[PDB]
Amino acid sequence: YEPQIITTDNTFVSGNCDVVIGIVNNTVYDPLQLELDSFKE
Amino acid sequence: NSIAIPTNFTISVTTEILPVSMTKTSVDCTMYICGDSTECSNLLLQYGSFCTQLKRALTGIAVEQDKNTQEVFAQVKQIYKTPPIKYFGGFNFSQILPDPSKPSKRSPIEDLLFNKVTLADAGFIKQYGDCLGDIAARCAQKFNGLTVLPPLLTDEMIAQYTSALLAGTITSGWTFGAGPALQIPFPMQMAYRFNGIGVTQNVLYENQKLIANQFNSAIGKIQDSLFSTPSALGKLQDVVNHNAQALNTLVKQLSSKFGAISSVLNDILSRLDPPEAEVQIDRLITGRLQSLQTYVTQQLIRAAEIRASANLAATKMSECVLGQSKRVDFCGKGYHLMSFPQSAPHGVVFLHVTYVPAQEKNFTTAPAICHDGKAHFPREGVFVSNGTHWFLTQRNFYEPQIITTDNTFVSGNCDVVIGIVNNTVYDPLQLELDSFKE
Amino acid sequence: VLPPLLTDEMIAQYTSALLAGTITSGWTFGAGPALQIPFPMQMAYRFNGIGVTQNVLYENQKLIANQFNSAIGKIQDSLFSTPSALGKLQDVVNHNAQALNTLVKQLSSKFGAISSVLNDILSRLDPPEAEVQIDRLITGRLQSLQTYVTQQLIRAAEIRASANLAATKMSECVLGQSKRVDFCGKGYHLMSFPQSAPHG
Amino acid sequence: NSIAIPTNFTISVTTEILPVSMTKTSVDCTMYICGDSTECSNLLLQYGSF
Amino acid sequence: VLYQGVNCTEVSVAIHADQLTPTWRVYSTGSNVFQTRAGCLIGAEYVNNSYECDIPIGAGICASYQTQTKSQSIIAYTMSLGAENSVAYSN
Ligand SMILES: *[C@@H]1O[C@H](CO)[C@@H](O[C@@H]2O[C@H](CO)[C@@H](O[C@@H]3O[C@H](CO)[C@@H](O)[C@H](O)[C@@H]3O)[C@H](O)[C@H]2NC(C)=O)[C@H](O)[C@H]1NC(C)=O
Ligand SMILES: *[C@@H]1O[C@H](CO)[C@@H](O[C@@H]2O[C@H](CO)[C@@H](O[C@@H]3O[C@H](CO)[C@@H](O)[C@H](O)[C@@H]3O)[C@H](O)[C@H]2NC(C)=O)[C@H](O)[C@H]1NC(C)=O
Ligand SMILES: *[C@@H]1O[C@H](CO)[C@@H](O[C@@H]2O[C@H](CO)[C@@H](O)[C@H](O)[C@H]2NC(C)=O)[C@H](O)[C@H]1NC(C)=O
Ligand SMILES: *[C@@H]1O[C@H](CO)[C@@H](O[C@@H]2O[C@H](CO)[C@@H](O)[C@H](O)[C@H]2NC(C)=O)[C@H](O)[C@H]1NC(C)=O
Ligand SMILES: *[C@@H]1O[C@H](CO)[C@@H](O[C@@H]2O[C@H](CO)[C@@H](O)[C@H](O)[C@H]2NC(C)=O)[C@H](O)[C@H]1NC(C)=O
Ligand SMILES: *[C@@H]1O[C@H](CO)[C@@H](O)[C@H](O)[C@H]1NC(C)=O
Ligand SMILES: *[C@@H]1O[C@H](CO)[C@@H](O)[C@H](O)[C@H]1NC(C)=O
Ligand SMILES: *[C@@H]1O[C@H](CO)[C@@H](O)[C@H](O)[C@H]1NC(C)=O
Ligand SMILES: *[C@@H]1O[C@H](CO)[C@@H](O)[C@H](O)[C@H]1NC(C)=O
Ligand SMILES: *[C@@H]1O[C@H](CO)[C@@H](O)[C@H](O)[C@H]1NC(C)=O
Repeated sequence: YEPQIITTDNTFVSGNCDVVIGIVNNTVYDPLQLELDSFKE
Repeated sequence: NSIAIPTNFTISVTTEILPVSMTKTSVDCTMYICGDSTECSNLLLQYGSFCTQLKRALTGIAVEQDKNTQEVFAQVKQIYKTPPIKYFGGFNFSQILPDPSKPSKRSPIEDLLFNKVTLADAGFIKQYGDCLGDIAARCAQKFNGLTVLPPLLTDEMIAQYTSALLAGTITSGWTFGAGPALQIPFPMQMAYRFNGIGVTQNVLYENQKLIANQFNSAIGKIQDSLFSTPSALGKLQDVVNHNAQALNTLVKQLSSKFGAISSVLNDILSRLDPPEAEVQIDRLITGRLQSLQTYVTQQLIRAAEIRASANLAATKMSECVLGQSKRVDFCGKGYHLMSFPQSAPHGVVFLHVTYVPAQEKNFTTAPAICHDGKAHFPREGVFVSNGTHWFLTQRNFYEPQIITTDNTFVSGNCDVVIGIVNNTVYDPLQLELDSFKE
Repeated sequence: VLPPLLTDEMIAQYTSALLAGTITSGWTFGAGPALQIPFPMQMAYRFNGIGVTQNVLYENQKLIANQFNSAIGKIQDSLFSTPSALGKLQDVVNHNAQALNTLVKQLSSKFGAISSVLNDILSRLDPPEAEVQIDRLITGRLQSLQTYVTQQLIRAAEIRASANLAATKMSECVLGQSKRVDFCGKGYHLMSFPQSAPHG
Repeated sequence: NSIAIPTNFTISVTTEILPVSMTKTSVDCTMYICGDSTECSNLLLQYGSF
Repeated sequence: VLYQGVNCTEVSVAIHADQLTPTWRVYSTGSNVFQTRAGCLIGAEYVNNSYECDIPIGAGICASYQTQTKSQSIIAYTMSLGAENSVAYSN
């Protein structure tokens, strides 16, 4: 056990959310977008 | 430049039948050679430690057969049970899990496996049969000194070990084999088993219902195949038949004369005075020792063969049931995913659950993609083309994806790779960088 | 002596099928339908499997092909040069030949009898003694057959263990890429090729 | 803090030789023991199923 | 003493008739004679409590030397296979 933040580097994307049984809603933190908003401001 | 890649898959369940134990026999040396005859026994003493050796050999065999059964089945330190809900993502295990409504708590498949195999030795308190009918011949019927010892573990205890192994595998995957059992939803156990064979977990989730239905169909097919085919349980019936044949021959040898005036020891003692009876008895003793030594030699050889089989069965249970083996064809044909044990008389049946690629299509391929003078190689999978566009796909299931910096790595100039094909490699980050300010 | 069920031509056909399958389709040959793959990409996969990045093969593809071809030539020369290279199979043949020659040789032994020939015993002696002398020859010859069969059962068990090992190695080394150290030769395993040999 | 890393490699081919089968034999006990001798065969009959 | 393959009733009859070839006799009391599938076991008290197997007898029955009540004696029991473990499986 070693919890990490769920990000777009730790996960991969395949398909929509309707087909997977038991899918849950959560935030996935993209590094690039965050840096974009820190760089901009 | 052509590669074939499966666009579909089949869930295949196969059976493997292995002997684990041999019928445990015991021979009363004095009863067989010199039954209720003091003079014959006294003559037998002149041959030394004959009986003292066969008894050890047969005891060693009997102990070895109980050791073989424990090595194959006593691989778990706790008895695991399934939850009362028994819902596992749509995977139906009712044909392999214990049926509570029947005595002995055997699964339907185990019940068929036990009903199909005919046991000639039928170890029990044989005096219960008594008489009142023609003798069964089950093969001395005890009376000639040949008896059968029961196993240490009863069929119910073996079924309980099988149930514990099944509950552990179903509810915790391989974490129970290595250490404490850790609960996991069955579909995630399947997702990790998909990863074991090089197939991304998402393949399971989009096709979870298809996979569960193919699994249930395969289990039903196994149930029907085992029921329908008479000579399905060949190896176990062959072991039973060889032991029965050995005992039938050993008992039938008592009727031989070996040069004596009569095969019946009481007739020799009745007809002749000691000095002639001793010669006729010595002839019968010599023949009886030859018969017993031959029987024991073959039983030792068969015991070694059964030991090798039991060791293979234990290895398979450890590597196929308590984990996901990567050995090709060790745990059935196809890519090994998992297995389920079932008890059978004198042996074990493994149900091996594997995938068979299906509906392959052949695409054009390339060792690498050349972009701005750099050779791009896939991190995982291979490059394919449908004739107009290049994609990166996982090797064991067709799933095209756009070729990107994150999917590939760069090593060297395009000039070194013999088969490199010119194509665009898309560059994430740069695209959005532009959009940000431009 | 009974012939094998599969003749040398059928064994050669199985070996050829195994070679064509492995060369054309790699590790898929034994799992499901054969899937063609270019051989350099099969080797690239195998290199990635041992832990060497697939770019090593492509950058050094000609060197690797030359080393492979040289190694195969060296194998043929090694088998040609060394008389003992195939000793295991010659030993199996010699042991069966020795066992059969031993059984035939035992027919000339007296085993305590006055003569090794049954017709001489019957001609020269009266029935009463002749039955004893014949019983001695029968005892000796029956012991010779029992010894032969026991030795053949032991040898058969040894051959069965060897055959099971060979089948396991073919299924794990030829139909796939094994990670078992020293199971499929010394070094990091890439692949294997079967060849038929008499009795092995 | 010292590690050795290979900078080159060799492709090696080795041979492993395994027996698979042995010569299949069959024995006629009467001819072997009793070479067409009727008296020998009749005596042999008293040894049963050997 | 285990009388392999013999019914305990036959053993008791043979003992009362002094027909058994061995001349020694095992002390017989109520609950000291237990019928197993392997045979008749005389000289061990059968208990309901299941334990790990120590001295195997057969057909699930194993004997051991254990303290009862206050007093160590030989007992016979049905083998325990192991501790139970219910896995908290859920979706
Ligand atoms: C898991 O699978 C088992 C079978 O492998 C399912 O039990 C089966 O349930 C169906 C329900 O319709 C039974 O059908 C019945 O068949 C009899 C045949 O005479 C018929 O008369 C009835 O009207 C009905 O059509 C089927 O027999 C039964 N099979 C067994 C062996 O019990 C079970 O329901 C499945 N569980 C889940 C959760 O999917
Ligand atoms: C890694 O090792 C391999 C050998 O295992 C090296 O390849 C070998 O390189 C030598 C040159 O140093 C080659 O020798 C030359 O062969 C030609 C043949 O015509 C000859 O004309 C030259 O005079 C010289 O003798 C050798 O053949 C070659 N081996 C093979 C199989 O091609 C390789 O260079 C090594 N790489 C590194 C980075 O160390
Ligand atoms: C997970 O989040 C999605 C998106 O917010 C949810 O989908 C919405 O569900 C509401 C009702 O619950 C609808 O009115 C919206 O139109 C849906 N939008 C989309 C894009 O699907 C989904 O229901 C959430 N699931 C759970 C279990 O909370
Ligand atoms: C190869 O695959 C690409 C990607 O799907 C195909 O191009 C797409 O085709 C769909 C229709 O199936 C269109 O909706 C997309 O807009 C197309 N995208 C592009 C970039 O062309 C292409 O047609 C396929 N070619 C063959 C021969 O199968
Ligand atoms: C891939 O693209 C490169 C660059 O666009 C091509 O390189 C040219 O190759 C031709 C011969 O086919 C030479 O005459 C040019 O001088 C090369 N130019 C450069 C900048 O390298 C390469 O040929 C292309 N390969 C394929 C297969 O189309
Ligand atoms: C794969 O095959 C199954 C039948 O075995 C079929 O139901 C399914 O639709 C197929 N999937 C695709 C993508 O062709
Ligand atoms: C022993 O004999 C009695 C005789 O009444 C019988 O009832 C009992 O079932 C027998 N038990 C066994 C194990 O043979
Ligand atoms: C695909 O395989 C079939 C097999 O007969 C062959 O005829 C066809 O030409 C192949 N196509 C490609 C693009 O390799
Ligand atoms: C075990 O418990 C049952 C409960 O009904 C009892 O009848 C039986 O005699 C007990 N056995 C022993 C050996 O105490
Ligand atoms: C798992 O999902 C099924 C869906 O039918 C449901 O019936 C079952 O109760 C769920 N399990 C738990 C523990 O809630």
